[PDB]
Amino acid sequence: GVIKMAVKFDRRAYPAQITPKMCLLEWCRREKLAQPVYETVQRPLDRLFSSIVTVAEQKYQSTLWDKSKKLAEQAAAIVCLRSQGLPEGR
RNA sequence: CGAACUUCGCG
RNA sequence: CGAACUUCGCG
Repeated sequence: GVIKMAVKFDRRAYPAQITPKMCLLEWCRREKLAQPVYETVQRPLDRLFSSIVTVAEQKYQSTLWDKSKKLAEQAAAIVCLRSQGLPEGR
């Protein structure tokens, strides 16, 4: 049901002002698809986060956990872009 | 985490 | 929408 990859967003790997979430939003626009929908969840252990992104009725999620909601969403966008072999920026 | 606040970038 | 920046409140 969900496509997963072991990915973590590291801002240092991307030029300033460029993000996987932005790239995905732009790709959906060009492909005339909806708009990504993110469902984010919290861990009571280390106060860790994960996110499931829905694009073209398919769900994507990293196998890894992140320090914040925003970082988890970026990881989910990476899974979506990368699993499709899409640019994702840098 | 959320909200407010300026700056920046794409629609 | 998204990024950086401070502030507030709660957590």
